Amino acid sequence: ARNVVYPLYRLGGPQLRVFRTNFFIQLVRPGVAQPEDTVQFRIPMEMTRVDLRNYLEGIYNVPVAAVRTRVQHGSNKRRDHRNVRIKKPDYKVAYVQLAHGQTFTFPDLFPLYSMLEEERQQRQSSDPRRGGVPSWFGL
Amino acid sequence: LPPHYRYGMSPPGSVADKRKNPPWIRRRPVVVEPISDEDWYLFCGDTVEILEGKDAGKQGKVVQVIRQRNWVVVGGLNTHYRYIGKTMDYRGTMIPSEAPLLHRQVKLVDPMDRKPTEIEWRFTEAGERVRVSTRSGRIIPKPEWIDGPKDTSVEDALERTYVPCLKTLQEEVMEAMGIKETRKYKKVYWY
Amino acid sequence: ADRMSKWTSKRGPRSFRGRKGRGAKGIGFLTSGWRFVQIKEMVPEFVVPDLTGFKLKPYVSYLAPESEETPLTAAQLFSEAVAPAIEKDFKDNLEKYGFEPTQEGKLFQLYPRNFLR
Amino acid sequence: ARGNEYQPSNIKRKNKHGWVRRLSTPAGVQVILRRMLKGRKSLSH
Amino acid sequence: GLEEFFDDPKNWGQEKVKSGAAWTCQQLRNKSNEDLHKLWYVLLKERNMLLTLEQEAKRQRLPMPSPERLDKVVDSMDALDKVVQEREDALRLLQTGQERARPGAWRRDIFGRIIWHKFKQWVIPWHLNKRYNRKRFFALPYVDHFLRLEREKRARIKARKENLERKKAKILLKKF
Amino acid sequence: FTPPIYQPKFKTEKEFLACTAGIFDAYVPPASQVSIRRIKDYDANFKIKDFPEKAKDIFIEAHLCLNNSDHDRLHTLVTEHCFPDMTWDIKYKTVRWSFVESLEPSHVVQVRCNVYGQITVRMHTRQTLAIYDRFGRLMYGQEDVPKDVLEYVVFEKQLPYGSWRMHTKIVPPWAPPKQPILKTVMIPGPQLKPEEEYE
Amino acid sequence: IGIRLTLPPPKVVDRWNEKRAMFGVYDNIGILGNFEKHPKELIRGPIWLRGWKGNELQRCIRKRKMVGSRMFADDLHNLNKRIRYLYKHFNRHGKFR
RNA sequence: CCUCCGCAUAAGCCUGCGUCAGCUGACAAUUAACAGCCCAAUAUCUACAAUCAACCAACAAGUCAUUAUUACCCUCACUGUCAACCCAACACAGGCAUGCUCAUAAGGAAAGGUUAAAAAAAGUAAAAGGAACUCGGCAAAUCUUACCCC
RNA sequence: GCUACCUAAGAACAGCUAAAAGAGCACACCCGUCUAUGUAGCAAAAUAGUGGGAAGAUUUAUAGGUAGAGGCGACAAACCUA
RNA sequence: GCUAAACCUAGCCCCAAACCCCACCUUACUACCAAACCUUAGCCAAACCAUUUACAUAAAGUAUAGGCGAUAGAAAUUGAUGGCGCAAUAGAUAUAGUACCGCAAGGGAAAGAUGAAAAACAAGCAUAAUAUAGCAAGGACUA
Ligand SMILES: Nc1nc2c(ncn2[C@@H]2O[C@H](COP(=O)(O)OP(=O)(O)OP(=O)(O)O)[C@@H](O)[C@H]2O)c(=O)[nH]1
Ligand SMILES: [Mg+2]
Ligand SMILES: [Mg+2]
Ligand SMILES: [Mg+2]
Ligand SMILES: [Mg+2]
Ligand SMILES: [Mg+2]
Ligand SMILES: [Mg+2]
Ligand SMILES: [Mg+2]
Ligand SMILES: [Mg+2]
Ligand SMILES: [Mg+2]
Ligand SMILES: [Mg+2]
Ligand SMILES: [Mg+2]
Ligand SMILES: [Mg+2]
Ligand SMILES: [Mg+2]
Ligand SMILES: [Mg+2]
Ligand SMILES: [Mg+2]
Ligand SMILES: [Mg+2]
Ligand SMILES: [Mg+2]
Ligand SMILES: [Mg+2]
Repeated sequence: ARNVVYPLYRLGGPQLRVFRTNFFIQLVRPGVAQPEDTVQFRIPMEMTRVDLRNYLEGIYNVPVAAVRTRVQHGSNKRRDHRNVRIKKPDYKVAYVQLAHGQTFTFPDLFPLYSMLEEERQQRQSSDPRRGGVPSWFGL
Repeated sequence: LPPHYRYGMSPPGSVADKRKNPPWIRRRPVVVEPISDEDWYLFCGDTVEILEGKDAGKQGKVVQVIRQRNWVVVGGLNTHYRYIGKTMDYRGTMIPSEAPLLHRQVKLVDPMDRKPTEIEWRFTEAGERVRVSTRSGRIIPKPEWIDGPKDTSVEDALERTYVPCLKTLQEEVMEAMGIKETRKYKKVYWY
Repeated sequence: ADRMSKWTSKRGPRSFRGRKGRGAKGIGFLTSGWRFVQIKEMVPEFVVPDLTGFKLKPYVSYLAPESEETPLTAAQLFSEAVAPAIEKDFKDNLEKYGFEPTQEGKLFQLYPRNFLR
Repeated sequence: ARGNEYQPSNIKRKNKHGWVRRLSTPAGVQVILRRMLKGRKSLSH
Repeated sequence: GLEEFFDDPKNWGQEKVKSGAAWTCQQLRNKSNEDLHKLWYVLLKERNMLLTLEQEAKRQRLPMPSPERLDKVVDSMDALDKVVQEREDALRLLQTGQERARPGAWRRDIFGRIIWHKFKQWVIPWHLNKRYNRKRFFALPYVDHFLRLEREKRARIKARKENLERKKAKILLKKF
Repeated sequence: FTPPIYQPKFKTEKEFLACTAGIFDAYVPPASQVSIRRIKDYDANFKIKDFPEKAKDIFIEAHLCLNNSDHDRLHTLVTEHCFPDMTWDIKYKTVRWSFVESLEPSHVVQVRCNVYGQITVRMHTRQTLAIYDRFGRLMYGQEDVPKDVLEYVVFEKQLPYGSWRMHTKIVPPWAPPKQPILKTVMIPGPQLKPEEEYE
Repeated sequence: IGIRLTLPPPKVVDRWNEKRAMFGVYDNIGILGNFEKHPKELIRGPIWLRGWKGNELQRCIRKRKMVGSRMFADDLHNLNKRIRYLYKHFNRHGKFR
């Protein structure tokens, strides 16, 4: 969970449990060639790799073998009309290596006008012989 | 939206609207009389009569209502003509485009008299709020699915499974799922 | 020299970059030799229910009737949960009806709240 | 020979013009108060 | 499985995906805590799938198929969270009379401003907490001048706004 | 010594429907009572025996409007599908179109039919043209000598306040070639690139 | 080029709006009302110059005296500076003596 | 043809020559073992440099250690990881710590094209003479004595 | 964050000669004697050559300290963000 | 005919009335370890400067103070519905305390103009370089 105060744990205390998870993640096509067992996710910044492992293992029942994380810096170079820097949000990227020899590949997602088209068909482009003379007149 | 944004015919978030009103424009604000929400009497679908300009007297149907500028668009009325699809070579095609009309320039029409009428927001015991024509009486009426795989059935959505109890969702779910926790939360200091 | 850009862990020298985090909640502590000891109880445990047989869906059919919003209140909850028992026992020590004098002793204390979400 | 008097180092930057140091003394608190009154986006360096 | 991060294969490439309506707060209020708990994860999985769709659409430079369902899912999750928060608030008020889940106090910071300082969890008492003791929750007399200056700045802003509004109203009356 | 003064940087980092698409059923020049009823039931007042006179009047008045570039009236006199054909190629050039007595009475040919009317009228009239340039120099047709024109004019109507306006002129493949142009023209051959060779 | 190329929008002045029509009424309230009210009491404006006139220095002194305590901090600082400067100007500068 | 360099770390900056389509917008990317981020107390310990540490040599006397009890089963979290880069208003002949490469396996291009006027800068060569120049052997070339003032 | 000085804990000093050197020749490095160029310049003090030191009172990275009727100063009235 | 020119409202000025989720003092915006109160000075005037020098009405610029001089200065007593404002070099610095500049305190900008609907004449030059001689013009002249 994010944007919530974690109940402070003291030795011998109860297990910390989150019932309504606040984290929402994205599965993103890698920008570079990746091993067949690796899945790339975009994650909330406050989520740990342990949290991601538990999240995937519980909500999705995905057997996770390893998790690595890196914070990708968002560009702060673009400037608006007022010359004020526009910050692309920094995000977190997690690489999850599946277990039990399981393999994953990003699926191949994404595999009046009639009058306009018919008038374009009926354009009747002016012939060179007409020499710019309007051809509408029947004479 | 940016302050003093000039509402136009295009919706306030379309490509055309962004093109016409980029963030840096500072055009003079348009003066519009302050018609209260409880005094607005033109609605989408109302049959209206044009009082001024070309096609004055003709009665049409309101197609759009840009309330922020006291505008009503009468379908196929108050029309100029513009070219759509005009490319470098093709001249394009002529299309009739409606222009906005002010509520002062437009008046509602009696449902049966088919004549312009002045209107009042008179309360009625049955129709708590409804329009009433003044010059000839009568109330002008206000004009106006298959479940998918991820859509709940109506009966399921309306099933009242809630049992008012003094248990938090956390402990209720713990009881439901059988999670057993014996450790007692040690006290902490708040400040 | 950049005063406006947000201060993150990517900016300072090695010590600053190591020390500053990204808001991720801690999981354990550090012992001698910089060995990190991870406490299992500090790791949030996702209490995921069994969704098998669940009839609800992320969306609701538009055919559902419209209703008036009535935000739940303490008075409404008391009427719907405690009032029946109170009436039935009065017609014939509030802990019997549900009231607890103190939240201490409960795993889920209502105030100060000691549970996630 | 001159001009490059600024040899950046975040440690010195924060230890010389940081929020903690500005609040460390009453004068720096007034510095921050002046910046807030003026409406500065960056109160401390 | 990871297939739950993507819509049904039949819907891949569809220009439009037919969707229901977002859950309403009143509709959710009739559901049990267990039902809301399960619906939370149902909506979470749907939200993850829709966010994946949005990101892949951006990657492919193609319009997202039916983006409105993402807003519907977000609204449904917000409504469920609001219902749960309402139930928790009612129970907390009944059992303790506290309107706020997190302890806090009205305090005057070092700058003389009145703030609602939210308490934090500590293992040691405050009188022993060194860093907390370093923090200052009082304003010395030199801050009164700046407090007055800020008050006068606020008053000037308010007066300017009110005068502008009245002048605009007069201009409108003249025009009509 | 006096330090140099820098000016502000910004000073130097400034930087700069009521129509149809064509013809529903093309009439091929050398049983429409269903469409006649389909228009009667929606109009409540119409006379096929009298329509040709109104059609001829509208045709002549629209061409006279072309004479003066009265686009305001042309808009109501011709359909939007026809207006660009009426007025596009004639921009920036004066036209002296005139009408002279017809040769045979105009009569309807056939009629067909959210809902749009359609009437085909055959006219064999006599007309005159004199199309000039931007500079007022004749480039098409004698202004005095008239010519015989055979036309198949198709009107369309909107079915609430719409009227009958010229929609399209059907030119049969067997129609005689129009009047020859006055100025000689050239039709360039393929502008070949170096590698290309003429074929 | 410091001249506008179009006539400015016509300025219509209603000489018979209530304010102009009733302007000056009760200016003789004193002499025509048994002197119960002095005409200067009809003056509506700043409290420190109601029925009183003076040069800028006197006006500033009166403003400080009468509403100085209620002035904003920087406005009062500016008024004190203005009073000091006007004193210096009127008491040390000028053609005559 | 040049190689001042170059490759990394540090510091600094913060996406700043990756892809796509029109410098701009979008898309992608830096994955911890390397580094940072440490230590339960209470007392108690510790004279004998380094210098290949061995002769020897010292002086300026020097960078490295535990014990005795009591506590103590959860182990791999978080953050940096890109670049043609930073400080000099600049694609600035300047400044910029360290390890290797001691001239490179790495990195680069002094000439936009033409002509070959004066004047100007840098360089090479010079008949005979060899300081006659000049304030002064400044500069250049050679590899040169002896003496004064401070 | 420059510079004057200092504090903590670091780093650099090829090769040759002499032996233990505030020694000699001479790299890196530091400095800036003289000349020429430049003088709105590559540079708000630089470039090329030449030159002084280059195991020491040396040079230098990091953090900290001394603040203006003050600091610091191998006193040049030097330096303390051109 | 190019550069360009213009515009009217964004707002502002003076008054009156009225009193106005989470994170963050550690290297701020980082979940979680054994102490405040203390005379203002100076410029400036005295033609220097040294004592000294201002910070409702009426009494009254009076009594008084004062290198008795520049100047300072009471009290008793008296009773107390808006714009002959600005209109983009103006009016707030303000489109903004932003951009930008400085290590920091701090300094601190510029500018916009169509329409009911966009879902419709400065300078400088060019047209058109130039003719002996001259503060460039004046008297003139057919020129
Ligand atoms: N002199 C002046 N009169 C003002 C000012 N602002 C408002 N008014 C006057 O206030 C009166 C009442 O204003 P309205 O808007 O009619 O009424 P209202 O809102 O009840 O007025 P307020 O209580 O003053 O806010 C009018 O006569 C205004 O001219 C101002 O700044 N100066
Ligand atoms: Mg990492
Ligand atoms: Mg330095
Ligand atoms: Mg080159
Ligand atoms: Mg050249
Ligand atoms: Mg010779
Ligand atoms: Mg000799
Ligand atoms: Mg001589
Ligand atoms: Mg001589
Ligand atoms: Mg020499
Ligand atoms: Mg050596
Ligand atoms: Mg030596
Ligand atoms: Mg020294
Ligand atoms: Mg001396
Ligand atoms: Mg001297
Ligand atoms: Mg200086
Ligand atoms: Mg004096
Ligand atoms: Mg301005
Ligand atoms: Mg001109």
